[PDB]
Amino acid sequence: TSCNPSDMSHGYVTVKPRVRLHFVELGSGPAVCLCHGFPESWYSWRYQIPALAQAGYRVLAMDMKGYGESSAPPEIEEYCMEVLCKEMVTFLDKLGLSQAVFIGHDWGGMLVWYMALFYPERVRAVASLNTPFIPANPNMSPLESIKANPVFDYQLYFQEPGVAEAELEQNLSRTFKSLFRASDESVLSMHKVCEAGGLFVNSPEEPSLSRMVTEEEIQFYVQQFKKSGFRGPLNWYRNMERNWKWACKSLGRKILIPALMVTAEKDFVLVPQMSQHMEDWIPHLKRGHIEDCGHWTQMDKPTEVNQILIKWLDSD
Amino acid sequence: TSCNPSDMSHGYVTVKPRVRLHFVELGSGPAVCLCHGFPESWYSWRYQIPALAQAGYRVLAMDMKGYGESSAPPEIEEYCMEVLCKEMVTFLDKLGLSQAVFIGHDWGGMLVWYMALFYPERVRAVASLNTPFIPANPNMSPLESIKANPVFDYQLYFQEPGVAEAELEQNLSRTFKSLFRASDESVLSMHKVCEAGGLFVNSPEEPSLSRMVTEEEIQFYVQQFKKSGFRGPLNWYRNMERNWKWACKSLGRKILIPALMVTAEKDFVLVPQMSQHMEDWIPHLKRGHIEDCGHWTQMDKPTEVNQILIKWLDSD
Ligand SMILES: CCCCC/C=C/C=C1/C(=O)C=C[C@@H]1C/C=C/CCCC(=O)O
Ligand SMILES: CCCCC/C=C/C=C1/C(=O)C=C[C@@H]1C/C=C/CCCC(=O)O
Repeated sequence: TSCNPSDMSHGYVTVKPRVRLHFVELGSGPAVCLCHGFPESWYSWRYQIPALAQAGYRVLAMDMKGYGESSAPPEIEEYCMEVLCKEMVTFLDKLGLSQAVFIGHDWGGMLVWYMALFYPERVRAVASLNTPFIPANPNMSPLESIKANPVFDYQLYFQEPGVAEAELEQNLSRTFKSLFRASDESVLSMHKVCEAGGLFVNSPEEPSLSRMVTEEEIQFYVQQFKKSGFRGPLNWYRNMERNWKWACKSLGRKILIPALMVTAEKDFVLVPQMSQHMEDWIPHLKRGHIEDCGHWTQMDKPTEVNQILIKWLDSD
Repeated sequence: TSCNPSDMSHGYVTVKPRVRLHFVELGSGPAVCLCHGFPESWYSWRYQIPALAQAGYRVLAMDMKGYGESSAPPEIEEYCMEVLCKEMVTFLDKLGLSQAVFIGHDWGGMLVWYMALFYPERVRAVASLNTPFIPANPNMSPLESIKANPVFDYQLYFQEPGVAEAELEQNLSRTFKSLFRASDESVLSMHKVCEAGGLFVNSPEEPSLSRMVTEEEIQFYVQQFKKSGFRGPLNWYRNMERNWKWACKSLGRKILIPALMVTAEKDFVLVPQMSQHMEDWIPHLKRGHIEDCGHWTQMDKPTEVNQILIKWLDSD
């Protein structure tokens, strides 16, 4: 069902002087590049990697920039979509891949949509878990839309360098145990986070283990976030204006490659209806939907995700 | 094109607890595994890697065990063909590859033949540069046949641990410059070695650069061999009796998969006539022959090698 880390092939590509990307590689056939969200790991794909490899695909599961064994420079702007996307292009180039299928989740989903938008020639097909494609509005700056949405208040808590880092870094076991839970097991404070104290303030000093994860799984994440901590990961969130500026340069060009949007019923931040008018911009869009599935889609509902991904990969 | 190392994707697979194999990877398509000889590197395939990738192949060029970034344990028996082949099967297993084409040269070529003989289900097709397949004789150990050939005297000089190590390691740049030359430029001393005072008696202290290589190329080999020296590499030559016993367990089976033997006119050790009658063991054997080509085949005639390999890959 899953991956044992020391049993994988581990690859490293230098995409620029400062920066190498690590990834794990399994399988033969068309290249499928898996891109995780915040605050995750290649390992978040642990149930998909063997499944897609067995279905006849060559899987490359990334540590995204800021995570795991990939470099984690401290500057905020090293994590804007524009920089991350160019770097993913160089990654392909150095591997001698002219294209790959890109599949992302959360921030990885965002990334893959912008890859499809700006580098369609390098993207065979694109799929997102939970993250919709929303075209930028040149009259709506990002900070206004985020204030309108109360469940997005945690993104404001993430802006100030050092603040979310100190809470997240305080106790890594507690961090991951409090984050990685089914929606019904969650006690995260998302709505008035700065004023509440932080994300974890109404959550135990020793949380129980979610039914989704084992202690061993939790400890792999703990160990992975020792090397660089949370700064780079959090920087993904600190480029809103820059990313908005870059997206407005699309100037309504349309994604024409095959595309798959998978929504999760119980993701309370990336809610299904935020995807609702994607076919106005991607008319051939295909969809999948997973009941009883929270934010941590690949872990919560691995069987359903695998089924949806393999069916789509095999047809489009 | 050749290859620039820091522009490559580097892969690492742990084949057993304290043994990991390094490789470089380029291209999409059917997996082709390149296996170098003594005393070389993945970098000996520098001209084939991009040619083969451009031709539609996914190239994995290994550091073989003992070399470069791969593990180099000191024990002689870690480098017998039986141990080396089972590790390559495990390599494929961990990469999720049910098969690959195996292309070897010199000791790598010996390895690919044992892979094709003993693990044909994992070898889609096999190609060797210079190294013939020789059926083992269950009576005469090759001991006497090795003694019979004067140009294999260097192999006897390689037997005693530490002796050839000291000569080869004394001045790495002189080693590689003395080794890596077209056959017409060689001044290697191969017949009387144990007695006559080492491989390099006739070599200038500062040899000129063969027309086949640049200084920067030579220096890459120097840097590689600083990590683990010559003991692992030399251990490849120190398992003749074990290899002969393993090969006798083949009980005269044939190699039934697609196979290519490439001879080199001016290799004076792996002479072309040594491949005569290979088709009696290998029904689907194709052939290639390179004129004016010495032992360092990939480097001496890279254009002819590329053409020969690609044509055979595309047909068989
Ligand atoms: C900083 C961590 C980013 C992870 C984003 C959390 C996402 C999603 C969740 C759910 O979809 C369900 C629980 C978490 C947080 C949302 C909580 C809403 C209040 C809990 C409830 O009453 O259901
Ligand atoms: C032991 C280190 C590996 C060296 C294997 C050398 C292989 C092959 C050669 C040739 O095919 C041609 C030159 C080298 C060594 C053979 C030399 C014979 C004497 C040179 C001469 O003709 O005067």
